[PDB]
Amino acid sequence: CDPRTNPEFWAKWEQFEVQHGNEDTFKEMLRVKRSVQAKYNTDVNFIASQALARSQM
Amino acid sequence: NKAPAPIQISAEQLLREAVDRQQRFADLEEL
Amino acid sequence: SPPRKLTAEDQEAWRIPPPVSMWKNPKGFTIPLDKRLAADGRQLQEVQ
Amino acid sequence: DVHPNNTQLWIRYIEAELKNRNINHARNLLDRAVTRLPRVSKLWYKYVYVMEMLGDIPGTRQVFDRWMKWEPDEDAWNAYIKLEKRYGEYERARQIFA
Amino acid sequence: SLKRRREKLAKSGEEHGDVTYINEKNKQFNAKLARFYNKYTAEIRDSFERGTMV
Amino acid sequence: TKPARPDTIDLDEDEKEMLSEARARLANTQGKKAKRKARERQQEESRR
Amino acid sequence: KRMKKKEAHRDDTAFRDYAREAEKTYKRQIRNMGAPDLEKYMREKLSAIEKAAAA
Amino acid sequence: DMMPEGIKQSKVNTVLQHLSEAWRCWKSNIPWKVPGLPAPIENIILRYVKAKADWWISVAHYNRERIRRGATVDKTVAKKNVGRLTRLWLKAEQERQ
Amino acid sequence: PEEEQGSSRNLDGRRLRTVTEAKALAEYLAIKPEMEKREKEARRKRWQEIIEMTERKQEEIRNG
Amino acid sequence: TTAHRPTFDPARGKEALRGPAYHQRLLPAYTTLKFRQPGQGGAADKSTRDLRAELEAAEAAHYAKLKGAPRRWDEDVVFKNQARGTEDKGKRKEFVNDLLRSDFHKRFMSKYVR
Amino acid sequence: AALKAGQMQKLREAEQSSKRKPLILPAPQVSDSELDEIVKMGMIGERA
Amino acid sequence: VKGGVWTNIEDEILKAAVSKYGLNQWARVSSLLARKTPKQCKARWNEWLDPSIKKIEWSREEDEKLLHLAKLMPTQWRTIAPIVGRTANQCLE
RNA sequence: AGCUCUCUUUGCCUUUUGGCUUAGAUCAAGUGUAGUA
Repeated sequence: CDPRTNPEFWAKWEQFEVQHGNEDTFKEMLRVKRSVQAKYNTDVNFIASQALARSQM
Repeated sequence: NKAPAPIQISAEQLLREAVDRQQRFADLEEL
Repeated sequence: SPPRKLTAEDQEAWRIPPPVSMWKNPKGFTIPLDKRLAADGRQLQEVQ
Repeated sequence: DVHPNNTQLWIRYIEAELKNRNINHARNLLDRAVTRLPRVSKLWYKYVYVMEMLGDIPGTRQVFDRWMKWEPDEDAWNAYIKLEKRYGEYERARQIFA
Repeated sequence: SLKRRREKLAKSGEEHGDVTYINEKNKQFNAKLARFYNKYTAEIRDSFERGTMV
Repeated sequence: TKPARPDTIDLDEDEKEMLSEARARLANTQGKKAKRKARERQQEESRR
Repeated sequence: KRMKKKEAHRDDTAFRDYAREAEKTYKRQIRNMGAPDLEKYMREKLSAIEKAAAA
Repeated sequence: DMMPEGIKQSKVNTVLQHLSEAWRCWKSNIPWKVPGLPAPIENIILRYVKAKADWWISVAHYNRERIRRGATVDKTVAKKNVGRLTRLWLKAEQERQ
Repeated sequence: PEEEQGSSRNLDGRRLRTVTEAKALAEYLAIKPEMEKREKEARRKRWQEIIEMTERKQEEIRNG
Repeated sequence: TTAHRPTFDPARGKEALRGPAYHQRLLPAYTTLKFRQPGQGGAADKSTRDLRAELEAAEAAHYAKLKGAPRRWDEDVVFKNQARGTEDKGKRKEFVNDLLRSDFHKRFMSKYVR
Repeated sequence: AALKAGQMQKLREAEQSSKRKPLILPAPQVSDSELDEIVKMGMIGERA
Repeated sequence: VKGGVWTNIEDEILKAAVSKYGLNQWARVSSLLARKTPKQCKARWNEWLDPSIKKIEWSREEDEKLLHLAKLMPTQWRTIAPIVGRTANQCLE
């Protein structure tokens, strides 16, 4: 999943973590979010992100 | 002005610039 | 004898890759650095 | 002389003499081509097509008869049968199925 | 066939994306390299497109 | 091991010169004899 | 028949060998040649009857 | 002789360029594995790179004996031989590591 | 001037060709549904122009 | 450049020149053929089964011949007995089809690269 | 630009069917025998 | 002057030079760059510009491996670096 | 269910790297000022 294209899934994961999780699992989820967001920094994925960002407005 | 440039060159810009700057017969005897 | 009945699977099975040398370039070509680092097995070697 | 069994060269020389209406020359070439290379289907196809486009249906039949003498693949017999079904001699096509 | 030749020349004359060649033979060779080798060097391709790990 | 410093607004004469040389040597493909034979072909056509 | 024919045409666009391309090219050329003038053929056949019964 | 009949043999000097690069990868102890090169062609290349390598190593052995004895006086032979044994030592030392 | 040097990069690490393509594609995603409308009503009005021409010819043949 | 080139069409043999002889090329040498004298073998063919019998008898003879059937001064020393099984090399001299891993290469490169 | 990106996203989707690291699910702390135990204990309770 | 820090101009010219000449001719590549030697160009490619180099922030798994190996092989950093998955200076720093 | 033209996709590669050895060998470099007018 892409954080800047699919934010609702990350919101649901944070909701699951605040109902069931700790500070260590929360830090793990931040680490995975940062790593995945860094992974999807390609040119085509940036193009798709900006396309959907200006499409929803 | 040693502030960082708004545009930074890439090697593909180098390659693009390298690419960018790269009878009538009168008689039978001439034929 | 009558010619062998080939398939497209066989034609694909006998495709010879274009060779990208790590040393030679007699036409002075500019090769993408993806393809230059395609046959370098050293990065894909195992360490353990 | 340098490349005797090259099909591309043979077709180029035949077509180069067909574009200039040298029909007798090109038919000599096609006989020499299918004599040199009897198991190349493209040369036989080109000879039967050239003979059919010139209107000589008996010529197309004699070229097909020589090819069938050479015992070709299934597509050649099928092409011969479709020829005789195009022109309506159904008993001849029956003999070709035999 | 002549129309096919001219259309192929015009289609390959149009450029799309980055320039990684220096003449037309190099462009044809690089496109042939792409056609064969994209299915093996996707990770290095995105390593260049990303600025980091494969 | 450090990331590259970004480019200034105004580049040095060293930098602009090395860009000019980079374009020149990147565009190059031929040795002496091939260049001379191409120039001879052009010259011979002019003379003819 | 038409849909099976066009699936065959779709599946036979990758190169296999020159025999199959010879087959495809011949069938395409014969199809593009058009339906034959069978009346001209019957006239020529009748002339061949009269000539062959004259020799 | 090992290509099938009917395969389009337009690009076959490419295999000779692959053999050249395979030999260079043998000398420099770089592993050679072309992605997408068929197993038959790869087998031919590996076989003849082994044969060339054995000829190279035998010639190195012979010239090293002759350099030890003083039987040769040419500088080129000594230079070639030190280059060959430098490569051979580094191959052995990479193997040792 | 950014057309000629569009393969260079920004400070963040984005190509100028990439951001130009992103803006153009965002504009296309904004404008594409209304274009497919106006072409469907365009071909629809062309179809009624045809049906009006043919009702004109049939009434011309029926009234003489 | 393409001055430096491979060979794809190697040179083909020619018939000799049918010309007058003036040039001298091969000086005569060993102009007399030797033949196998009686006792030098070769000029005697017996049969096939006799040859097979003689061959199998020679093989059986070689296999029969191979088979043969017709205060202690060293007590502060830190390490003791570090050379058991080192002298056992030489059980059977073995050929390895790798000139980079054969024992000849190891002997050669340990002798020379010091 | 839209059509070129359509080709690019088709190639990206072709990549998308192969980069899938498979979901290595952890072993559950309870096995199906104890699930059936819970089922029949709940059945006993609801029948009572 | 034949020294300094690597600028963006030099890194891009180095990558285009490597694209033309390859990874086994560093003297041609260094001829392109005015302030850098063949050894410095080679070190810049091997330590920074190689596309197998991970420039993202570290994970906890790589931290565990790095500390475990640095305890196994003390100050043998060029040995640890292929096993961990980064360069030697990255693991050291 | 045709034939022309147009577009897309598939096929095609069509100007599409022509040997060797000790990677064949080797490779630092002019000068850049300017109290006062």
